[PDB]
Amino acid sequence: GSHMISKINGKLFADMIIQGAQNLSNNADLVDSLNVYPVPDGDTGTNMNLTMTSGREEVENNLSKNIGELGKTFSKGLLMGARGNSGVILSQLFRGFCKNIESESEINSKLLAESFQAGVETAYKAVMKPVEGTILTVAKDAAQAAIEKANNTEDCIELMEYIIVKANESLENTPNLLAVLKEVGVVDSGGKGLLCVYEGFLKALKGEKV
Ligand SMILES: Nc1ncnc2c1ncn2[C@@H]1O[C@H](COP(=O)(O)O)[C@@H](O)[C@H]1O
Ligand SMILES: [Mg+2]
Ligand SMILES: [Mg+2]
Ligand SMILES: [Mg+2]
Repeated sequence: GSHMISKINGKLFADMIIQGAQNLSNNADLVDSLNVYPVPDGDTGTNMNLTMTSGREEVENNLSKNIGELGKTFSKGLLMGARGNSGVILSQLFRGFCKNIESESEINSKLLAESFQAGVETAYKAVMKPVEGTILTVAKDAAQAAIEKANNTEDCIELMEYIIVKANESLENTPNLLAVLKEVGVVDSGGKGLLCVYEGFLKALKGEKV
């Protein structure tokens, strides 16, 4: 090819973390305005923004080209600053993601998809009473799409684009699973914040800045 991404090293992953955190920060007020579940306290964007900034600050201060070591730095940053339901779940999604790659220097598209799925498994186990129509649902559907696409797609850019398309479809379907979302007329705020991070991931894979 030419401008495709076959492997993601530690600096590329740091770029996805930085641009994902920056895109979430740029949309934090919108994600806040959507927060009606479980308590309508309008803080999901702030909670996820503060959680991801903790991971972002750790990464920016301890860069590595070894993705497994970078992932440890990122994971610890999120886990020691996780705020609210959404930040806790976000830190657990990426705890499982980063644990899956801890011994790797770089990962390919199939390991990337597997890592999204590993994060979903970690997060569902961490939440005592998981509820559908939420950030868990969006993460689960995005991981299912990643795994299906990666078996025939070596380009991590094309994979991330497909992940985003199907995560968007899952997010738009969250009101059909969670009554309060349909009754108020909004998608899930936690899932919207997660999509904001995933869109930053794609920007970084394309060598772009948010
Ligand atoms: N029991 C649960 N299962 C799955 N997701 C949840 C649960 N409780 C809260 N959430 C997510 O957390 C978001 C709100 O986070 P926060 O405003 O930080 O409490 C919701 O929109 C959901 O996506
Ligand atoms: Mg609050
Ligand atoms: Mg809230
Ligand atoms: Mg480019």
